[PDB]
Amino acid sequence: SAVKAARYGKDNVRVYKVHKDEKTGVQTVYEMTVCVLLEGEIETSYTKADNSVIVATDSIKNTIYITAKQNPVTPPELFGSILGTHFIEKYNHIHAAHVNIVCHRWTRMDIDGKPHPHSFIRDSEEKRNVQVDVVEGKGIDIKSSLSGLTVLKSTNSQFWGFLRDEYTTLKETWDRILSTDVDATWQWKNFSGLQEVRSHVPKFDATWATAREVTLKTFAEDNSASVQATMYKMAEQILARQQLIETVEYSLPNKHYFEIDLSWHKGLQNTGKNAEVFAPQSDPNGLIKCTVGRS
Amino acid sequence: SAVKAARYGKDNVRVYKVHKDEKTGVQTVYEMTVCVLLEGEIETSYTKADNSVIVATDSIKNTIYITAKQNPVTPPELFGSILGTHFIEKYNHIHAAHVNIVCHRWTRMDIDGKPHPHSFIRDSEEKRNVQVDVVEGKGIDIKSSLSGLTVLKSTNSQFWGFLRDEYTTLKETWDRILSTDVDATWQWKNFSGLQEVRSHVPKFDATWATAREVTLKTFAEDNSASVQATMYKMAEQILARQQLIETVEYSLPNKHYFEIDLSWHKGLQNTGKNAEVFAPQSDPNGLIKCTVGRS
Amino acid sequence: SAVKAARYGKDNVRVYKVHKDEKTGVQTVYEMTVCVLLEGEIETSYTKADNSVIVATDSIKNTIYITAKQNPVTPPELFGSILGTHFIEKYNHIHAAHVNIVCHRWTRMDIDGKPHPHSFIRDSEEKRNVQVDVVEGKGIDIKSSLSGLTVLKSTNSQFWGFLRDEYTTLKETWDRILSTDVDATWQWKNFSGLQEVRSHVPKFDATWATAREVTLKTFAEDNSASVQATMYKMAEQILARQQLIETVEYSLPNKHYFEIDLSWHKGLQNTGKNAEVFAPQSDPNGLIKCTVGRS
Amino acid sequence: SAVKAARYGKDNVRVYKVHKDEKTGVQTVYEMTVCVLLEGEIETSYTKADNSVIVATDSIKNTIYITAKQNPVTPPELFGSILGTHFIEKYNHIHAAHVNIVCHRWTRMDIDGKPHPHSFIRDSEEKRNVQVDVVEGKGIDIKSSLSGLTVLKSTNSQFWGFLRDEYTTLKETWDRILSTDVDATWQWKNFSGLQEVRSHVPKFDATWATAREVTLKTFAEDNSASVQATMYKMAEQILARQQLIETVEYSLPNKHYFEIDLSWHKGLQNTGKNAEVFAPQSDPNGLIKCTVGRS
Ligand SMILES: O=c1[nH]c(=O)c2nn[nH]c2[nH]1
Ligand SMILES: O=c1[nH]c(=O)c2nn[nH]c2[nH]1
Ligand SMILES: O=c1[nH]c(=O)c2nn[nH]c2[nH]1
Ligand SMILES: O=c1[nH]c(=O)c2nn[nH]c2[nH]1
Ligand code: NA
Ligand code: NA
Ligand code: NA
Ligand code: NA
Repeated sequence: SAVKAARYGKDNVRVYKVHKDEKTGVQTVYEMTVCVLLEGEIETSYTKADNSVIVATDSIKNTIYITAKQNPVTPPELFGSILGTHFIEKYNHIHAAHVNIVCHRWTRMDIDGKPHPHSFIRDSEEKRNVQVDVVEGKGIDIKSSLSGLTVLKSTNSQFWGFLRDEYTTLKETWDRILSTDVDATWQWKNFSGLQEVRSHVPKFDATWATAREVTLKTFAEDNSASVQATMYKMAEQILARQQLIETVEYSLPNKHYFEIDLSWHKGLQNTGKNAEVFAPQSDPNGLIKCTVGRS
Repeated sequence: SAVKAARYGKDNVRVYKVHKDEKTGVQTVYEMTVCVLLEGEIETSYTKADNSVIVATDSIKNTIYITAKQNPVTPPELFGSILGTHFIEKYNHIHAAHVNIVCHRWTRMDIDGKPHPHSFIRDSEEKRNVQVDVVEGKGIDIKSSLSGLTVLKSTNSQFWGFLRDEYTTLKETWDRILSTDVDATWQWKNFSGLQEVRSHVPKFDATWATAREVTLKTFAEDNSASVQATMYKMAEQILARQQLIETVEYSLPNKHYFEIDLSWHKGLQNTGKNAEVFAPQSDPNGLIKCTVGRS
Repeated sequence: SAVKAARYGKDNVRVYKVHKDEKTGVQTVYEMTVCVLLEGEIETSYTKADNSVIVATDSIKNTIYITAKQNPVTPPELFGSILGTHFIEKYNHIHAAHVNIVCHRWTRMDIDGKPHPHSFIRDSEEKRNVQVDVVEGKGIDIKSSLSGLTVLKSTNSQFWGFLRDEYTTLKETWDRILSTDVDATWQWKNFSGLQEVRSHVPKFDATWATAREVTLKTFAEDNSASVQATMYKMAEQILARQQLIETVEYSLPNKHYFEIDLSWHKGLQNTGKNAEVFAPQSDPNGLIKCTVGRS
Repeated sequence: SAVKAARYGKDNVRVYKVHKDEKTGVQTVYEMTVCVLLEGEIETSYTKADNSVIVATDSIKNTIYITAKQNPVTPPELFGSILGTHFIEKYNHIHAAHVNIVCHRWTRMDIDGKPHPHSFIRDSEEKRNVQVDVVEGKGIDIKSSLSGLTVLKSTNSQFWGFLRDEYTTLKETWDRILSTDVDATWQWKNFSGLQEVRSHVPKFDATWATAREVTLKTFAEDNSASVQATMYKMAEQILARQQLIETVEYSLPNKHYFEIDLSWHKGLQNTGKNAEVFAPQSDPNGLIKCTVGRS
């Protein structure tokens, strides 16, 4: 037998950082969960019990805190790139670092219509994520994403004209509820190294904001023919607004809300035009994916 | 042996309702999870296999949907009171209904700075809940609550002057992070029946809003001496603003964020005044509770 | 306003302890999650910011580890009683301790049909729990429980003869699936203090084992007329086998598995006698509770 | 823009099937959660709102139940292969099916030392999974796995001789706790189609059993030099025992249990040789992966 692939590191490293503006007194907080996995010339730790090649996962944890102390942690694309580059430059035998960061929302509180200097609220479990792969000799690959954005529209969704055969019971519809949890990823063109990532720093937050805005607007305004057709519209727009993106991927559950026939009870009318009370279904759910790139 | 207490019913009943304003085209959605448990003269179902006394839990489920179809579902205090009263009036041998409702957030989307007629976002997993106990001959008891409100302040929290003995290692501090998930419950004075609950309908949303506002403002503005002292301030204010409330209960975890000493690494300064990077602790956590009533 | 009730302490304290038999080399592990909440003369911490009355929750955490170091951690009824008694005896102004312990399964591995001296498997998320309330002057109240015991029988469950009215759609049945997660609690007669708890030590594990055995046997062998009737049979037997128990409480979800009509597809027969494939329902679920005591 | 990749289908389809032996009266239950995603000539559903190419996800759900009604559901490798082949043969324009199945444990109860004909217990949340990719013209690729197997050994684990530099604080150790949740996957050689999968049917359960046995024995018996070295030993053995496997992949968290220094309290000795009480750490955790194939 032979080691065909190997990677190891530290997962679920929770990190908080505060920035204090001495002039204004305003404080800003960042909280993330970080995972770093390394690859390189480490096969002998598996095959020969040679621990000399192992940078201990505990040390990886220390390095994350030290790096957060000495560098900005925002945008996460930059922090992840710094963190990954560290490992491949510091250790001769480590040739790739894989850094995943999940950013948690701490949104500044408004009290009496003014932003509070040091108090924050978690408004939703929506996340902003990055995956950064730093590979010696092959630059920096960054996939940015948002996830956990849960939305619902109560009308202006349709689904008709699908294939019908002996396995089909679903009725065509011209008015249904559509609800999903959005997972959207945009993949950046490969960067040559940290200097290049640094040069594009302002684009990271801007492109996240654009992705979020396009998602919300398109969902709200499209008279949707299907989840497939609506998601494609979103992806198309994001690619149009940022030329440094190569592909956009969406993965969307179709979280079903079923009509409830109540006609058995006193002829009560609760279907079609008369539908008011629905039963949200926890499972199963549709799952629709697409990756859109440039012609 | 003897049956000392018994209750049975249906849990985890997910319900969605939409309201459509025909004049304006605006739609408003409500989504809840409902639990209804009944008590009464039902001992024989346990002791003698006498199912004749059982209103089937499946029927309870049907009744929830039917009741939602024929009545407003907001405020939840009113809906719960209608639902519970139904069971004790319909069935001679059922003498108490216990209704728990969890309300899920569907917040109307703003697109291009205007509120959208039919699109919604789940902004946070914060819930508004009610517990309604309808007891034949003893009126309607309602406990209203908010839960899952997660907040953090980065300074203006202290903790010093606590008891110190041979079990104590905690250092006194004049500046720490304070973060919690707020669970706040206000218990209404007993209501004589549905007519009385109906008479106070506007107070339900108003008091929820007040509880939320007082919680957020006090947390943000109190230079906190402890979780105990800050929570008492919140409870005191709520009782002052609504005379129909008898008690207010808060249950607050103290979600710890620990300093990380980095001095072992190149004398790096990250404690006390120099603390910037912290380690959020998943467990253990402090848990502090209090119930405040009137003198 | 006035403090009507208050309690505070440390939740989610994870503890592991190992015992090493030097003679045989056999090691035995225990893992628990502990919560300790105190009550007493502590109102001034809430009302006047008087921290002098506060035994810090961090100190409570230390005390749990120290107590585990110096005492047996099994049975949990004994450990909880020691832990709670500590607080009320050590601190003059603390008058009640509330100790909750969840015990996690670490079951010794059998390798090649022999028990391994130091390797363990988590066989299921079933828990053994205790709630111990130690109140100055009022002795020690102990509620023991098992939870998370998930079972299913594929036949020998019935449900017919329930009330039928205009809210009823459920068909009577003489053969259905029954599946539940068992939560069973037995409440001990009040103990005067630690000496008395110590005197009954062997009864704790024995009664847990009996409760578990009676639950499993009755579930498997009863041709069940309802969840109500079957659970009563369980409770009756436990009370008969241990005279130091005052009440037994069961709380049982009815986790529904629905028939799937497939007759629309090529007349395929999958209902009643021909039912083979079913759809497990995640929600809603029935919830049935009962507390049984002595005549 | 252009569609670069697309797949869609139904996730979280819960399925139960019962088998009844009429001769013996013995019943056997199977419960699974199934996900089916299709690929093929479906781009126009995204780009042109052409639903004619869509086999509705609701129909996919129906097909899963129908297929379960007419075929054995065990071993899951066979069921997944039947299910996937169905889609690529039935629909001209569908060219790949991706089937994921998670199998839930229902273990027959022993009552009074005899196996019960129709009662079952969920002994642990360990799963047996399959991923089956059926691609028109390219046969059937099957990855089988076990997951959620949680184990702990209290001694006979070491970790010393790792790299030490200015980022390192971890002390070398010759005796520590090792605990993990095992995720192990074995990838079968490509199969030409259903006939070939059918021919190897007995190997599927046998190889699952072997993987499980080798995992447990090696974990229990290896005086482990590291997680890396122990996992390699497991993978090597599995490959040796089944020639139709091409690679074995393990992904193992290192779930840390920390010593607790109690010397501050009355000189209490709880570290090194004297360590008895430990603090299980929920996060962070090491994460170690490896893929082993043939020379
Ligand atoms: O088994 C281990 N492998 C590792 O890579 C490691 N790093 N810290 N502790 C460790 N333990
Ligand atoms: O065992 C049962 N008890 C009940 O109360 C019930 N209601 N519907 N189905 C039921 N099954
Ligand atoms: O606000 C706090 N209250 C307490 O009771 C406590 N105990 N430790 N830290 C604490 N912080
Ligand atoms: O938007 C949808 N896309 C689909 O593929 C589908 N299948 N059933 N319902 C559906 N809705
Ligand atoms: Na390198
Ligand atoms: Na009544
Ligand atoms: Na006392
Ligand atoms: Na095909």
